[PDB]
Parts: sequence; C-alpha cells; structure tokens
Amino acid sequence: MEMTNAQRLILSNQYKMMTMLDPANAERYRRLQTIIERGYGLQMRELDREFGELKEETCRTIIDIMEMYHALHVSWSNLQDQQSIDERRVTFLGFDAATEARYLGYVRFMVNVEGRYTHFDAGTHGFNAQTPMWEKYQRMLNVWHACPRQYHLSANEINQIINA
Amino acid sequence: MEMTNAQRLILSNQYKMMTMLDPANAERYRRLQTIIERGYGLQMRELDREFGELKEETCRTIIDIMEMYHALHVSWSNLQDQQSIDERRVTFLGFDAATEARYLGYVRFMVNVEGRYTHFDAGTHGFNAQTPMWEKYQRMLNVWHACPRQYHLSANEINQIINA
Amino acid sequence: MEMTNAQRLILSNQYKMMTMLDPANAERYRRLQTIIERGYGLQMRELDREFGELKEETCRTIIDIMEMYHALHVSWSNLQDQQSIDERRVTFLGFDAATEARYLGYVRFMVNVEGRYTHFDAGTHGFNAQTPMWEKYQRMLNVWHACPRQYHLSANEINQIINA
Amino acid sequence: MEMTNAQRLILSNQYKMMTMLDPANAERYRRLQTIIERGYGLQMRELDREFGELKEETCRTIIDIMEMYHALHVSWSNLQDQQSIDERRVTFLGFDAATEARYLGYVRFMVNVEGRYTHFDAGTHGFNAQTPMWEKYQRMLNVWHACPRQYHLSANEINQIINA
Ligand SMILES: [Mg+2]
Ligand SMILES: [Mg+2]
Ligand SMILES: [Mg+2]
Ligand SMILES: [Mg+2]
Ligand SMILES: [Mg+2]
Ligand SMILES: [Mg+2]
Ligand SMILES: [Mg+2]
Ligand SMILES: [Mg+2]
Repeated sequence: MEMTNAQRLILSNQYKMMTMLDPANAERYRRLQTIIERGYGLQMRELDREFGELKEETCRTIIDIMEMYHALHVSWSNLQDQQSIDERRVTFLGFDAATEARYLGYVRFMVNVEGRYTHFDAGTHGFNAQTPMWEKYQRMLNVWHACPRQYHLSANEINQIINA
Repeated sequence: MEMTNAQRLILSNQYKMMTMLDPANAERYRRLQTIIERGYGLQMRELDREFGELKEETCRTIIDIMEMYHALHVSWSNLQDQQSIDERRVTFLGFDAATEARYLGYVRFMVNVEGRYTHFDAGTHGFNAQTPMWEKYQRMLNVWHACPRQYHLSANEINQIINA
Repeated sequence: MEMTNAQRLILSNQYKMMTMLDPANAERYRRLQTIIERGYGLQMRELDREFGELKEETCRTIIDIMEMYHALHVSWSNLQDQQSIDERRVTFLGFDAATEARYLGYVRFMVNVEGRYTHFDAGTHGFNAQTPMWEKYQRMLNVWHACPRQYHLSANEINQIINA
Repeated sequence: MEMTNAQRLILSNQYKMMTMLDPANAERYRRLQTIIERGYGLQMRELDREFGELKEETCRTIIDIMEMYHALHVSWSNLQDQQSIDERRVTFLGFDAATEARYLGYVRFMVNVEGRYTHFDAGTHGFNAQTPMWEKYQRMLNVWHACPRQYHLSANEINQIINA
C-alpha cells in the first residue's frame, strides 16, 4: 500500500493522537506507527487488505434482489388463490456464508444497521442461505424486470420468476 | 467516491478518534467506519453527495450583485430628485429558495457568518426573493459595469440598470 | 484549492474534532467546515493563501549568508591588524522587513526557534536591516565561495567580500 | 516533500490538535506547523528523511532467512549423529548493526513486537552479528530452496547450506 510520504506523516500523527486519546491501546498504535514510519512493506501490504470493496452496482443488485422478494411476497399475499405456491419460495433466503460472505455481510448491514427490510423473515441463521444463491437471483431478476408490472403480480408471473 | 486505500485508512482512524471524543455518536461513526473499511460503494457514493461546489467566479458574481445594489441604493438616497424610483427597485431582494438555493445559501453565509452587507434589508424571508432572479441580475451587472462610473449614479443610469 | 472529495471529508472531520477538543472556537471551526462541505470556491481560494512557499535552495542560501558572516566576523576578530575595518561591516544586518519579509521571517525562525546563530548581534530590530540586502548578499557569497579558504580570511579577502 | 496544499492544511490541523491534546509538547508542534504553513523547503525535506522504506520482498527475504535457520536447527537437533556440526553454525546470528541496520531492525521488530521466532537464541547483542551477513544468507537460501526437502534435512544437506 503506497502511500505518499505526506500521507505517511498524516497517519503517523494519527497514531500519536490515538495513543494520547486511548493509551490502553498504545501498543497497537505504536506498532502501526513503526510500520508506517519505517515503511515496512510486508506489513504495509497486510494493512492494505483490511480494506475491502463492494462495487456500487453490486450493492444495488443485492438491494434489488431483496426488493424483488418484497414484490413477490406482497403479490403472493394478495393472491386469491395461492396456486399451491409455498410461502418459502417467495421468501428471501439470503446468501451462502461460505462462498458469498461479502453479499451476506451487506444484507446484514442493510437490515441491522441501515434498518431496511426489517419485516423480512431472517430465517434461523440471519439470512445465511447455506447454499450459493447469487446466480439464481440474477436469473430471477431478469424475469422480474421483464414483467410489465413488477408489483401486484399474477400467480403465473410469480412462478416464472421463482423458477428462473 | 474515488478514495485511495491510504485515505480510507486516514478516514477510518478519524472515525475511531471521533468515537473516543464523542461516544454519544459512536453509532454514527461506527457505521461510516464500516462503509469506509468494507468499501461499500453505494454508501460511499452517497457520502460524496454531501459535498457541494460553488465555483469561485459564481461566489464572486453573487457578491458583486450585492455590491451593485449597494451602489444603486447609495446613489438613489443621494438623488436630489428621486424621480419616482421606488426604493424597492433599488433593494436587493435575494434569490429563489426553490430553484436558486445554493445562491441564497451563499448570500446568507456572506451576511450572517461573514458579516458583510449587514445593513441590507433582508426583507420578510431572509433574502428569499421567491422568484428566480439570477438571469435578471446578470443583465443588471452588464449595464452597471458598462456605466463610466459605478458609484454616485444618475437617476438615468439607475433606471437603465434596474430595467435591464 | 484543488481538494478531492475524500480530502474534503478528512478536513470536515478534523473541524468536527477540533470543535470537540476546543469548543471555545467552535464558530471558527464551524465556519471552515461549511466552506469545505459546501465547496465555497472563493473562501477555499482564500484558504489556499494561508500557505506560503520558501524553496529549499533559498532556505539554504539564507543560512549560508549567515554562515558567511560567521566566517567574516571570526576572521576579523582574529586579525593582528584590522585594517580600519569596521566591525559593523562584518556584522549580519539581516533583511528588509518591507520587501524581504519571507527572508527576514526565516532568519528569525532559524535563530529564535531552531536556536542557530544565537550569538549573532540581532541589532535594534531583530535582524531587520530596513534596506534591501538580498542582491548584495548574493555578490558577497560569490566572492566568499571563490576564496581558497572560507575561514581564517585575510583582511584583504574580507575587504573583497564586504565590498562585492 | 511534495505535499499538496490540501495535505498541508490537514497536517497543520493535526499539529493544532496535537497541541490541544498534548500541550507539554506545544513547542514541537508549533514548529512543525510553521514549517508546513510557510512551506520552509529545507525543513520539509528533513521531515521526509524521517520516513524509511524496506520493500516487501526484502522483508520476506529476512523472514525466510530466519525460517531457514529454524529448518536447519530442528534438522540438526533431530540428527542421530551430528557429524558435528557445531550448533553455532546452525544458529541465526543476525545482521551487522553498522552496515545492515535496516535489516537488523526488522529482525528485532519481527521478534520483539510481532512475537515471531521467540525461541531463537538472540546471542549476547540482540541479533547483532557484528559482521555483514546479507550476502552469505542469500547464498544459503539458494542452496536451501534447491534441496528437495526444506525440512528434516540430512547432515549432508545441512553442510551444503551452511557452507554456501
Ligand atoms: Mg499475506
Ligand atoms: Mg442507505
Ligand atoms: Mg442515490
Ligand atoms: Mg463578475
Ligand atoms: Mg470573506
Ligand atoms: Mg534545522
Ligand atoms: Mg541535510
Ligand atoms: Mg505479521
């Protein structure tokens, strides 16, 4: 992680300030300060990986998937004849903790921190689907966005979407 | 937002420090810290939108409009015969809150914070003209700057300016 | 000022922290914060003006001029015969406050803060020569650096230098 | 130092904050602040030298040298007949304090701060070899990495490595 000298000075000063404000953790700060001041490249790389990225459009796709399930569930709940469509199929199961952790994390963030989609059933494992779901959701979105309405959907439309 | 990782580290450290200094708002800072650390692109873009821009020359134009009204009002008050020029026409009415908010904001900043043009009549709504004025003011400035003097204006000159 | 939005966020956070640490000056910090957040271009430019530049080589030239006077004064005081050479001529008078302020400021910094050349006679006005001296000093340096020794100068050499 | 003005403002604000937090050292900070604000180039360059660099791959090489000595020492201890093979030769002596200070410092950091290779014999001088070792270690690594096993080495292999 490079990282101009001027930035190193700024960071160095921060670790000094953090030591002043929070001496309980001086060890932690002096260590980082040393890494930054001396330009220990290995440890600097390792710092660099504390920082992730989840692209805007990916964030939006996740939110849209949740919105799709909102549209599906409401639509289902207003069907005269729930044409033997199981509620589970119209319920957002979330993402796989093992392979889709970034995505799962974002859902949890959107719900627990931001406060969105709070009336969703989290399931038994806080939206951990336990199977990969990303590819499925993409295909569902495609069918959903292709419908002439997205909300108040017919049983037919619901089935096309959930079976994508 | 196009942050480098070094900048993300700096910001992250700030939110930690702000939590130390102001624990009442730990929630607010922990959230921003998460957004920055994890690189949640959607949330980062929304961070970017909090920062506006009002170009130097636009700032100066606004100040100049106010200065023009100063020149106009002073000129008028020193007219031997105020040739039926209503004071209202020689009074800075400000900007439209609905479509010219940035401009209105700057006027208020220049007056209330900076302390300039304190003796101006703010009107009943703190310089909310309630109609767009920007285009009018530009035409007035053109006539005003074209006068061979800008101050101690003749009634004739005053009329040309206010009728631009 | 050409700030990126990330930098504006960093600065904004600093002004919030400075308000926490030093509430006596909340108004000053609050005002800067507004300027930065809203991107008020005029005020941002005026912010830029707070920051000067004095190039490395200019800094070094000033220090060297002082060192030259050290060499001159020691040389003079060690002379069996000071050939009617006035001590004043071998004394660093400093710089013109009115036209050479940057230079005068640096001398004062080097002496009062850094602690260098503290045995120099500051004169009655803290190294303010109150005539411009920069061009003279340049010519003196040229003669001085051209001398085969720079120290333990002969009366002859001293005269060539001070008369440059 | 190649600081932008925005960075200078950030740094200047830090030194203000550090003075608030730690007034005992106001002098230290006021001085740096002056250097930064006024752009005193000489002193600004001297700041830069406070920051060092030790490339990632060099950091890794040092760690690998230590790991090599771990592999060597364990292998030797497990030897049923140490065709002895003085233990001294299979012990990491460190780096020369006088010419390999950057390296020596990194070892000390990895051991004392990070907590790695804590069972290593530090010798009488905390890994100061007092002779240059860098070139030797490189040749040893070359032989070591060329062995089909890196660990559980034969006495033969140990000798090839230590004699590289
Ligand atoms: Mg790694
Ligand atoms: Mg949000
Ligand atoms: Mg938006
Ligand atoms: Mg203009
Ligand atoms: Mg101003
Ligand atoms: Mg110095
Ligand atoms: Mg030097
Ligand atoms: Mg490590």
